[PDB]
Amino acid sequence: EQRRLYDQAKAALAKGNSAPYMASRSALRDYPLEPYLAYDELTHRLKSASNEEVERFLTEHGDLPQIGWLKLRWLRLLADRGDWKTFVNYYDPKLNFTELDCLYGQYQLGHGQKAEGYATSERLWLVGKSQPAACDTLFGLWQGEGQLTEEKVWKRLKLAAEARNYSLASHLAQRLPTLGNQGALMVSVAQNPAQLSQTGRFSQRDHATADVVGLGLRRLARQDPEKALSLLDYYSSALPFSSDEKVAIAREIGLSLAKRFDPRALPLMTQYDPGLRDNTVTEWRTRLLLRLGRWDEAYALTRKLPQDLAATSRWRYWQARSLQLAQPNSKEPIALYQKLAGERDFYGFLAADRLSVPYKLGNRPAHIDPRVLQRVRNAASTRRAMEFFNRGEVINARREWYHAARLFDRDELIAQARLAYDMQWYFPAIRSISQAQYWDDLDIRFPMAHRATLVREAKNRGLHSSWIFAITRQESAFMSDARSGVGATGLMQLMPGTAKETSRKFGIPLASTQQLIVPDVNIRLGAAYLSQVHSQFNGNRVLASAAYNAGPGRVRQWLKDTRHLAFDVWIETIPFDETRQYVQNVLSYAVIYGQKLNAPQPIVDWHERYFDD
Repeated sequence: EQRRLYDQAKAALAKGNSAPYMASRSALRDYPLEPYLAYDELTHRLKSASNEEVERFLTEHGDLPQIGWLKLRWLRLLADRGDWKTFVNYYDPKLNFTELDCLYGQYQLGHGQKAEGYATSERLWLVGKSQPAACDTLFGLWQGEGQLTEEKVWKRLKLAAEARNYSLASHLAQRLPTLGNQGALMVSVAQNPAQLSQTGRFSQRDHATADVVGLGLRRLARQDPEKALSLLDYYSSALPFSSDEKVAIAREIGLSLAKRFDPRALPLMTQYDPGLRDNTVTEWRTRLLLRLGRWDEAYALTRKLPQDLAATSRWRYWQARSLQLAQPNSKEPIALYQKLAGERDFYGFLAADRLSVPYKLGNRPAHIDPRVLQRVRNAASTRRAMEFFNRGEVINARREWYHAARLFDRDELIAQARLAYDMQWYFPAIRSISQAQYWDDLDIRFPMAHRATLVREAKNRGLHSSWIFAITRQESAFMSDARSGVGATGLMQLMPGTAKETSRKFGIPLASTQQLIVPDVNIRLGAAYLSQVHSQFNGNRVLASAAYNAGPGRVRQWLKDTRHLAFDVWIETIPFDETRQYVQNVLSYAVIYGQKLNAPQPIVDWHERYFDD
């Protein structure tokens, strides 16, 4: 039976008419999408629904992706009625609705859990953004019981200033009994911290003034770490900074100096994190030593790393490589690299390249227990996602797929990856197999859709065709209708102004921005634009890949005053975490695509291994 009661009842339900749905509830208790109509109908009359019916729906349909919205709305009703016993039976902190957390704090305050309710209030209060209305009620109760001290107003003011929510911060500032002056000063300094140059004005030796100054120096460090360091050197002896804020200031200044390759970062970072507690500071301390060519010290630092950093392929690679640079004639780096060859990521490729041994390129589909595959194809979320897919409701299908994945175990995730791959759903498949950390399936991890156009346009534009597959794999994971939050569209994630300029530059026809989700139009414009970035950086894929992600200007900035800089040092010392991983991904993917294209691609080409300013 091709039951079509569902689209009828959907039409009537949307909107107004619930009669067909109720008439079909038995005739559709097996159709997988039926809980969606039930969900809409219950939500519409939720203010009238019995506890019994709602509880029953949440009992039997707790797997719907949207069930949290139903709980939010119902729990809100339950609280508004004083149905506190039912509220706490169903309140879930893991829903991550601040509104429910605040209602729960109210429950604690009125039901003999004052100590816990105070702790809930303070945790929700110590937040730099405006909170929902129910939190205002909680804070009111908390303030009414004498807990909202000026110091707690001050703390939140600081958080609001840090988050650049100045309307909140200024409202908190107007609520300070004795500190209203310093509070206004905090807001002014947060908006323009360069005023800390007026050292004569920030001289009063109290903790409030030290808080104002510390916030300003942390802010100032983002864009002018050199000025921030000079001012720290003045203020350190003039203001009673706590030991904690001094470490925070120093670490933020040190990190920002190190990302500009300023060796003044090293003494500061060494003094304020001698025990290597801050992994970000440890890595940038090591990166900076590498940028400065201080191999001995970089090597000695890799020997002292905490376990979680020492275990990564990154610092296993740099331990071997800094040793080899510190001692070019030592045999000891060989064994170090050999531990790493065998790893299937960027640093494993680098280790193999340093040993001049072939790469590890095994394409091994996981063997799946037929019972686990059946389990996964039998799950209600999967069936719902299947039916959504066949009907074309692609966003609903994906949401089912992704929500279901949040509870699957490793074997199930692998089975889901196979099912999505066989539907030509490359990104869902890539997403699942990546969650499962099963890297040996190179068919799923590296789709070949639109191969003929990819190879042709690469050839037309003079590009290694593995590179364009790699860029596509990173940008969209081969979902040709992908669209980013800022408007980047299609296989190669083109901005519409970028696409129109490329179109005019090459004489490639582009009817509208909308055509950018047509794969061949995307690839033609994307290949052309990619070739422009490529020749702008002298055909160097490392630089051009970085520029694709961060822009040409940022890349030229990252090249200032370099000379014979090795490619692996340059990549490692890219200031943006995102761009560093982007580049390492694209280069690694191009190696894989080189094998699949029978056009071998080393991790970097001869002409890419060094480059200057």
